[PDB]
Amino acid sequence: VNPTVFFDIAVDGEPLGRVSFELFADKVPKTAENFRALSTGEKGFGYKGSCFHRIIPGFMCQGGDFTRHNGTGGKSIYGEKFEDENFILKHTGPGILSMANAGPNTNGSQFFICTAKTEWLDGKHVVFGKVKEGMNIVEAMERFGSRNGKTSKKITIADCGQLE
Amino acid sequence: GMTEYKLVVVGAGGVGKSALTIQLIQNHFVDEYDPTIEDSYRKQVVIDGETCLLDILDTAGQEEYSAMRDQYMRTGEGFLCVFAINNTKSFEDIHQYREQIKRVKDSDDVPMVLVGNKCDLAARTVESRQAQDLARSYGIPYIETSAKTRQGVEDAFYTLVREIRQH
Ligand SMILES: CCn1c(-c2cc(N3CCN(C4CC4)CC3)cnc2[C@H](C)OC)c2c3cc(ccc31)-c1csc(n1)C[C@H](NC(=O)[C@H]1[C@@H]3COC[C@@H]31)C(=O)N1CCC[C@H](N1)C(=O)OCC(C)(C)C2
Ligand SMILES: Nc1nc2c(ncn2[C@@H]2O[C@H](COP(=O)(O)OP(=O)(O)NP(=O)(O)O)[C@@H](O)[C@H]2O)c(=O)[nH]1
Ligand SMILES: [Mg+2]
Repeated sequence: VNPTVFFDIAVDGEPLGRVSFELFADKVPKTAENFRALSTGEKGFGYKGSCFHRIIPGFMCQGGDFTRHNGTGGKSIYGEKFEDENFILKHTGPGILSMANAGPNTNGSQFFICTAKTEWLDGKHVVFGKVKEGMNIVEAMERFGSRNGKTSKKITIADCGQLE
Repeated sequence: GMTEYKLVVVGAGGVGKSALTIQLIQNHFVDEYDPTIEDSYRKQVVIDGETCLLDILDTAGQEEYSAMRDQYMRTGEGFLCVFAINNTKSFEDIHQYREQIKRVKDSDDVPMVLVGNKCDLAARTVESRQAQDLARSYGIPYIETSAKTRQGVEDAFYTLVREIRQH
């Protein structure tokens, strides 16, 4: 049974809503487990309180830098970065959850949620989950993005964790 | 009103385009790696006795999106073509940038400066002579810079303005 995690999203501190994700532990267990543990915070660090620093309408919402809160940071539960587990899954459309990176084998904690098909990222970013409920929250987050990704309001993961 | 110059900083990923620009604008060396999507900056400066306004476009060094560069090459007036002196591939990538600029602007005579960045670093793999020869073959200036120490940073941007003024 693939795990499910949730983010409660806030905009300038006010509740927006909950997005939940299925994590494809059956295909990318190491990558799924990293995101799961970062969502519960059980290693003593993780996504709670961090922001979506880059939102580009028509493409994706990107977040996960909980160490520097500036888009350059984040870390995995395995060390600062870990290798690309596999590229079996593709960026097939809205709702795909995939790892951000700085080149080959540089997965940390940053991730992105597609709001469109982004096929040119296949084979370069590890897809490891998908939005289960609350895709319209991700669509609503796009309202605060821009062409270069700078956000017009502070979009935060006010709470996060794992669902039964 | 002061004249505005539309400068565009191009070159392979990681060569220090953003570090150079932020050093010029903000007097700060960015140590972290924040790969750029696209950013714009403004700064007024005095060059050869005349105040002017630099509009600087800091571009992405992402090879995947090479076709998306046409739009900003059309609007830019002058180009810093940046490589890093410890990255031979970034130096080899210069030809493709210059050719794209020439093609997009349909001109063999586009204001442009060749910039060899990271000159503070010891393990150089591109000798100054190689880059000087390349710049000579293009008919453009070559300036070595360090966004870390500020060496040549003002010189690179101001020289590009001079190239525009003399075009
Ligand atoms: C050329 C402009 N331009 C575009 C783009 C492109 C396109 N077309 C149109 C044509 N289409 C063809 C029909 C198919 C292709 C795309 C249109 N309009 C645009 C934008 C809006 O014009 C401003 C992009 C894009 C992306 C980058 C740089 C420039 C870009 C870029 C820089 S860094 C990176 N990409 C990877 C990044 N790395 C880090 O953040 C590292 C930080 C440090 O270490 C951890 C952390 C990362 O993992 N992701 C996670 C994945 C999505 C990705 N960011 C991102 O933001 O993509 C943005 C975008 C818009 C999807 C692509
Ligand atoms: N030692 C040294 N490091 C530099 C210099 N310029 C940039 N760097 C470092 O090199 C890395 C990449 O710099 P950055 O300015 O982001 O390069 P970029 O060309 O803008 N990258 P991108 O194309 O992805 O936007 C950073 O770690 C930065 O600190 C320099 O002159 N000297
Ligand atoms: Mg940059």
